[PDB]
Amino acid sequence: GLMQFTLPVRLCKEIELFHFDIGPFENMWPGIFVYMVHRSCGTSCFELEKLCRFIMSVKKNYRRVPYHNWKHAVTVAHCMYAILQNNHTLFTDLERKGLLIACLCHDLDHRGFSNSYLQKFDHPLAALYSTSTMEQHHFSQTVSILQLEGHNIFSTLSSSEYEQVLEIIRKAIIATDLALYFGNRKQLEEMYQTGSLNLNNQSHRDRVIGLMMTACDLCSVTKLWPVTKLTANDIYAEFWAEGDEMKKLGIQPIPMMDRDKKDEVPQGQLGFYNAVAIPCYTTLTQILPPTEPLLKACRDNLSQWEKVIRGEE
Ligand SMILES: Cn1cc(-c2ccncc2)c(C(=O)Nc2cc(-c3ccccn3)nn2C)n1
Ligand SMILES: [Mg+2]
Ligand SMILES: [Zn+2]
Repeated sequence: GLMQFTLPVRLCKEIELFHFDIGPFENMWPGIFVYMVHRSCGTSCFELEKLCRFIMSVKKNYRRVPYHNWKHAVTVAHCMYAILQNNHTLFTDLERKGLLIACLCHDLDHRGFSNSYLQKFDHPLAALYSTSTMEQHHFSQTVSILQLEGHNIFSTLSSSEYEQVLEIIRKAIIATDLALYFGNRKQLEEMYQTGSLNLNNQSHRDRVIGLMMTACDLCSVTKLWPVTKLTANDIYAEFWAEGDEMKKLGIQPIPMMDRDKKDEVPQGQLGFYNAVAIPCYTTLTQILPPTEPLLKACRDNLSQWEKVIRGEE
């Protein structure tokens, strides 16, 4: 019980910042996650033996794809850590537990293809789960891993606390389906502006946790420019593989996914920042003021893509 994880000095300080990059040393990522659980949640939240076994089974069930990989999982959990740590008193003990675990598991067994490609391919998962197809799959993989002998990190919760955390994780993982973000953010916007927003209303907390999940999921746009720009290569490597597979089904893909239209990337990033990322971090910052550094970093990155278009890089 007296066994802490400690990080080297630079990581001990930088892990607390929203723009932290977890680095290229994969074998330190589990340790980084346990560190974040210990500080976010407590040294008693989980049996270390079970938590380590859970982490390693999760890692094994992420695939070797350019972006939707184990690094993404840990990165998304770090952004949740930073939100939780800057909003100490707003979240219950169950929510802190559930949300880091949800972030770690939110893309389990991703193949690097969108919901839309699965439906056009007529993948068996598109028959089992008609909407949020990959996200319902990620939640299914999460429940499966939790039921492996030795992996039930929630075993010391009471029966009703166990049902609550699995429900926090289900809604948090479904919320990472970007198709659902637009409605959720619009509704949070109206509620914040007419002043009906009420963090004691469960259906409102669910909406706010959804937005936190979108914010954490998109957090590549909130890093320092060199991280954001090199992450974009990984994201587009999957988009363009998907476009290739569309062309194999005899469907011209959208330009976002066509490797023949790489020149259009900078203008496509502008649309994405303006339509998704800025609106996401603006509402998050209106609901949770200490998450403003995410909105500031995002706007810095929009300005860098505007400089790419003006030829200044
Ligand atoms: C889910 N997600 C994460 C990112 C993202 C985040 C960070 N870096 C790169 C991409 C994106 C995205 O780019 N989205 C995105 C890119 C383009 C586009 C259109 C034409 C030509 C090139 N790109 N359209 N959209 C909607 N979507
Ligand atoms: Mg996902
Ligand atoms: Zn994700």
